[PDB]
Amino acid sequence: AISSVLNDIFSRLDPPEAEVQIDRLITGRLQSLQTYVTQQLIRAAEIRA
Amino acid sequence: AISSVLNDIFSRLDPPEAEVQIDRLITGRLQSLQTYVTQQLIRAAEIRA
Amino acid sequence: NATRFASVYAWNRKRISNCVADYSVLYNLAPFFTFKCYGVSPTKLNDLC
Amino acid sequence: SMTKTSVDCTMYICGDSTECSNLLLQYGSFCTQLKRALTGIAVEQDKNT
Amino acid sequence: FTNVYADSFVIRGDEVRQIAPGQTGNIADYNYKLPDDFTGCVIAWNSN
Repeated sequence: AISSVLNDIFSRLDPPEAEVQIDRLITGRLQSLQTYVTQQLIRAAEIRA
Repeated sequence: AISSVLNDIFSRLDPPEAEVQIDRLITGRLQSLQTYVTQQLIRAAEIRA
Repeated sequence: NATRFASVYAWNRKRISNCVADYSVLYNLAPFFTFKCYGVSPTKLNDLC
Repeated sequence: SMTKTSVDCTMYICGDSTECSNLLLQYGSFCTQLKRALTGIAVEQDKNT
Repeated sequence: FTNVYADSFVIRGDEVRQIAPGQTGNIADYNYKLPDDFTGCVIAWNSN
């Protein structure tokens, strides 16, 4: 995205133009959660072993 | 994307249009890299037991 | 509003700072042939800094 | 034990162009922690033997 | 589709490009707006 702050996206772009840049930023933040929880489940399989 | 070669995107398409097509190829290689690390951590857990 | 301008090889580059302006007479009121914007929302020009 | 592997972030994600490495600063640490996760496999393969 | 609303208005050629989703201006703000989810066509013809 052009900015990492959601107040600096929707206020600095059009509401048709903000729906591209916000949906790229949430999908990048969903993939950061998919790396975190998958790492915790593999370490849960090690710590229960 | 149209072409998988990054040299074919920059030498043909416009620089506003190149940043869409290159970033589709970067995101698809990171999802294949996220596929490879997730499998090799589980195969490390199967070889640990 | 000036009658005489400069050309594309050497233009008149003016610096405007430390004041307040009104973009409602430039944008909202529009006796202009073409107004275009790229990275900034044209509606929010009176808002942003 | 298994076969210890390592993945370079530069050669796999990019096609050895200068425009691809400038776009990885916005993506950041995606390939850094996936490199360190394969480092964490490879230090445990020597401990199994 | 369910129904059509034909909005007939005579507009000058300088202001005719402000009929679109997401427009702001003299004719755009205080008279006729379109939302971002609006779906339809714009048909123009020279009446001069």
